[PDB]
Amino acid sequence: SHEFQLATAETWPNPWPMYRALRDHDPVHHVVPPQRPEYDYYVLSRHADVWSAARDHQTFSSAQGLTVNYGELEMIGLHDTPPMVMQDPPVHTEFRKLVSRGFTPRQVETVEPTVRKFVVERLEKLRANGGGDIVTELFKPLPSMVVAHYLGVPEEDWTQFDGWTQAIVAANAVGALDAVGSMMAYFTGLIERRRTEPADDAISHLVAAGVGADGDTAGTLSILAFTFTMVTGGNDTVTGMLGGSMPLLHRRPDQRRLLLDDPEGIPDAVEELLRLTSPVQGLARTTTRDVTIGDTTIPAGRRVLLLYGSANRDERQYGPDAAELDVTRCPRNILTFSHGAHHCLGAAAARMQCRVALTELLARCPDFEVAESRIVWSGGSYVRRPLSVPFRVT
Amino acid sequence: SHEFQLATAETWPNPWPMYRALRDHDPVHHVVPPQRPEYDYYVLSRHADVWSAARDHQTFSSAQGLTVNYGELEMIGLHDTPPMVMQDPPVHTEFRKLVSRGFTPRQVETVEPTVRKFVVERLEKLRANGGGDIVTELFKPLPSMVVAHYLGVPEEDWTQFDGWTQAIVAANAVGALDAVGSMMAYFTGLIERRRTEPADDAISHLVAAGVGADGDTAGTLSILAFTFTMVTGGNDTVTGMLGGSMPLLHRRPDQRRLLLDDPEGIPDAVEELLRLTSPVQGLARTTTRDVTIGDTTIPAGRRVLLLYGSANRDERQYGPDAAELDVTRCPRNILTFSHGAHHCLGAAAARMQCRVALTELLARCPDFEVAESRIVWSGGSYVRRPLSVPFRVT
Ligand code: HEM
Ligand code: HEM
Repeated sequence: SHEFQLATAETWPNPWPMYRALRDHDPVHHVVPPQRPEYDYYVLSRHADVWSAARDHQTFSSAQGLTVNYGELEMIGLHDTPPMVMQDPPVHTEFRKLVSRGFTPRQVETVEPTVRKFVVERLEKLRANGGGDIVTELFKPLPSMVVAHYLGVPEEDWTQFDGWTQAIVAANAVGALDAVGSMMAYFTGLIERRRTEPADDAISHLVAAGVGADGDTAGTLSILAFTFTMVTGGNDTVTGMLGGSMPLLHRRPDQRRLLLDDPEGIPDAVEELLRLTSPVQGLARTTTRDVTIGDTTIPAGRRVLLLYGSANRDERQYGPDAAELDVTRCPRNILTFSHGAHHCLGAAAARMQCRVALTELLARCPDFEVAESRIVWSGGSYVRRPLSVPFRVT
Repeated sequence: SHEFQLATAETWPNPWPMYRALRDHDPVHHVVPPQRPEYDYYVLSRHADVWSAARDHQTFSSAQGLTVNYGELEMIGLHDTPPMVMQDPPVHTEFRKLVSRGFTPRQVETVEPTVRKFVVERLEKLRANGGGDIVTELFKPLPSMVVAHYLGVPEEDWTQFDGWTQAIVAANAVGALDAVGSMMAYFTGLIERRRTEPADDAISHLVAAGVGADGDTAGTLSILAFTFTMVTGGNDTVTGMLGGSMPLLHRRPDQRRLLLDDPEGIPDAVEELLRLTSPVQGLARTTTRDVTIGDTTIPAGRRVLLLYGSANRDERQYGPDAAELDVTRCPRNILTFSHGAHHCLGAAAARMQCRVALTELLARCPDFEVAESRIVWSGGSYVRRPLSVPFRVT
């Protein structure tokens, strides 16, 4: 189909033709669901429009939620302590300033050796076995460890924390009461501990800055909400980047050759893989005013889907070859991590995971096979990530 | 309709004819959903069968959930720390023994004066106004205060705790992430405090008995799960009892007269109101073996709905007048609180709330009007409770 529809597990394999039809024939596309026309919304598919809209938080607000479902906030129960990703400036600004103290080059650097050691252990296990499911074995557990690091979870607690993570990621994707309860409970204790034993992580930084101090329960709640944002934001996305890169690399031995011969080209290659996988394929905003983009006026009060995945594939920005892998492309202004106020805090951490995984795949498992038709994609309309990528090595 | 269907807001007004058709023509009724026949289940509608099945936890297990939906436990996320209501003996037995220490006559007696003071304040406010919505004003907030008492929540925290309660009750009925997180967070702190400042409540008793002691995180989790059981079990049910009693009393001035002339008959009247309102109208079990009841064999591995609401209206147990209010009936072996291992821990607390509310309604607002067709019932197929009961007083 070339007709717009929110993605499902069955339609994630190849949304690209549908994106191209939108970019070419209806860049400001009005969706009116036949069964509930009251839930109409708009879709932005071009790079220029998505880039500008992401930046313009004034006009395009995050404060009513990030899906095209108008009942979202009440449906999930996120009105009273909205996560930072559903806050507009100025509310968003102070908390983002404080938490950013846990997202410096230091925090990416300190976990890199742990990432590499884990990637190596799992890839060697897969190699010895002639392959296996690289998602369950590596691409799923890896990002959970990195989120744990950023939350200052002691290494000894990583296995327990991963249990909760996986339940929440599954429930969030498209149902995790024990996990959401156990986690919010665990973090209550960790926050308390960080009052007297602060480290360099984001939770320690929030506590040290006085968030939740002197009976400010709302502050403590904001820290807890941040842990949920981290778990829901830093896991399935990374798995989508890592798993989604596999067929792209497999089908382009010329591109693998470039990186085998020049491993120093791997950071640039990571940008290209991020552009093409765009794990967050789209997120919504709500218009605060009527806004005209080209020949269409979007009314105030409607949801607008920013199709990062299409923006990243826009021939107007990247050329007629936008749909193809070119590891030397050095794409700029990618929308994989959005743009503006909410630009992904974990961008450096995601880039580091991609770099280490790609480096070790080429070094340890260079003769590998992926069957694209055997990939199983997760349900859910916003994030594109595989549940399984069968993987064979010789 | 007289054809079996799970109840909705629209069908809660009058399920009784449908129950009677089941009792008379298909007491062991096989439901095969046309759209998903793989989700077939059975319904028990007679008192004798429901009484025996509730008692026989061996044959009729709670461990797979309490609804007729086979995916229930994973859908809600309650596998890893199953609540006590979804535990079978022997697992269920120790925890129930420990927590029962917080459900003695002492705990009902200590909160009664607070209940009465609140009922009085709200009824006087309604009287002064010539009526209003007795659900929002009284029948909703009251049971939340009583659950707070049983959880050892300090009175100063009751307003905050009610906020979370209402979100969870709405989400549980048929979506409360901030509430479920804030509550599980709050209780983590309260449990910690009870380690050194124990009171006579159920949480204090669990902590004093060593549940969660010495790094036993699973124990602490069980206490947290119990708070959720309490919030989901002790609120909408009581509101259903109180609100559901209103039309029954209104339409029977002879029955009100009996209690105006003999207020000492009110405890017995409460049993009759519990029988007719049966707020938990049904809950499911799973068969562990093939079981024959009359001419029908229920296979092992299927859900069986125990229709407490029909059992309570069974002419075979209560007589041809089973459908009618008789405050002097003194019904015995009611199934309002089930029967056997899981018999409602809050039965005494529910009975006390009914008694106080009924006593004060007759004393303060005896000339009152309820329009049954104006009552709005909550969605959800298991608990029958109004969201609104318009109420007028002269
Ligand atoms: C390839 C992997 C990732 C992708 C594609 C991705 C994508 C995004 C996007 C698109 C946003 C902005 C959302 C919007 O437009 O409304 C965002 C925000 C965010 N991301 Fe990521 N993310 C990734 C990995 C991570 C990781 C690993 C972490 C944590 C270590 C993380 C933490 C966050 C946080 C905390 C925000 C909220 C920032 C704010 O609202 O100010 N992300 N991410
Ligand atoms: C009219 C009001 C109430 C009704 C109709 C009701 C009904 C029930 C029923 C039918 C069960 C057994 C569930 C099953 O068959 O699987 C139960 C269990 C339970 N109820 Fe209630 N309940 C009411 C009020 C309360 C209150 C006020 C509290 C707390 C103060 C409470 C706490 C509990 C608990 C903790 C259990 C679990 C017992 C166990 O599984 O061992 N209930 N209730």
